[PDB]
Amino acid sequence: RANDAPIVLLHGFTGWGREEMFGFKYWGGVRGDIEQWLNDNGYRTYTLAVGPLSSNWDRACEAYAQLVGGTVDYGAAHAAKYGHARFGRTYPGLLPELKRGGRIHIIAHSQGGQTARMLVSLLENGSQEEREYAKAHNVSLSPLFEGGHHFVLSVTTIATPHDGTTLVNMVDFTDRFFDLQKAVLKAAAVASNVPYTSQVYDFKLDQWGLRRQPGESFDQYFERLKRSPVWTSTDTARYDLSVPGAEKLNQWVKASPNTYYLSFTTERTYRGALTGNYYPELGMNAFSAVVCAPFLGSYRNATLGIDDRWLENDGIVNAFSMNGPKRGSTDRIVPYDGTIKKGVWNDMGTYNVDHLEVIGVDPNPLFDIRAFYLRLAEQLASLQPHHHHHH
Ligand SMILES: [Ca+2]
Ligand SMILES: [Zn+2]
Repeated sequence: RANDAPIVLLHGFTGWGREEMFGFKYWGGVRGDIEQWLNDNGYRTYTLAVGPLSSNWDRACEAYAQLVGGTVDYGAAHAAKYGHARFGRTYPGLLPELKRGGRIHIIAHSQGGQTARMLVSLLENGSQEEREYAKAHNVSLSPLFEGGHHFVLSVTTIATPHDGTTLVNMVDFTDRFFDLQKAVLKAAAVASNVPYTSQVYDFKLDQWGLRRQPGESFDQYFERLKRSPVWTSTDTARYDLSVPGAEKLNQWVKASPNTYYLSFTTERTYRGALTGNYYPELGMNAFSAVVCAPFLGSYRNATLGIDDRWLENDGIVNAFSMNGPKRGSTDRIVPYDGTIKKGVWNDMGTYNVDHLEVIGVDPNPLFDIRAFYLRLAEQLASLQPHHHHHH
């Protein structure tokens, strides 16, 4: 054990806190409690809960406050640009040890990988636009926009759309994306057509002033959100998920030299000989197989620059986008050679598991989910702080 840094878990465009969904864990799902497994095995682990539909920016600012403590500061420039609130939620802070000198391992799934990368980028370099807007308007500035923070020892991404996902290119993506949200609710044994008085799934849309109202089901609430700024704006997950939006993110969110990066690619498809398309394997979650996989595995776009390397997928995200950011990115990606390197993406390999199977939300008995994360946890613990040249 070369380091003692705690592990922090980060969801994507779906995800909730440990107390949400009647205890049903995002990290573990039907398989159990991943955070508990790691803690029980001697790996200190925590779980972050941010806005699933929110932008990676807004998610980064939420994560920062959720880590060190305080009220979420979205930045005056950003808030003015997108028309949402500058200040959001207040958090007690999961790890006050960060401000006294500590580090963390961030393990991220799906869109979470974008959020971790951005969080690292803002912590290290801040936002120049935020700093200049502050001096020019005489408004205050969050420390997150100053740079100089070294909170993150490593970032691991699992099934992450670093170059985006072609899923957003479906003609009925708006209806199907929220059908996916209802599918995840279903997996937690939560009905989507029921007006729960208890809030089960908090989307944390405080900055937009959006929330589920009394007498309103998730079906009705989703219909509102589609017409809401968290779906029709660019300050959204919807945009960051897209190939053009992800490329834009890559152009300013770069790999820190002081931080280790690991990527895990997922796949759950087979190649059709005559078409060259990719089709959902036996076992893939019912939703992705029926609705999403056929599009992901057959859709091509010359203009957008999508050829047949993008067709292999895990039901939600294209596998070609997973090893690390490439579209509009200067980051390097190397295949794992037994040694883990700093400031570069370590391609840990491709795993035959779908997008929801890998976090246990969808079942897969042939997949030892407990071993996967325990093996990952010891790898992060083995990470040397300092490195030094040798033959
Ligand atoms: Ca399955
Ligand atoms: Zn925003």
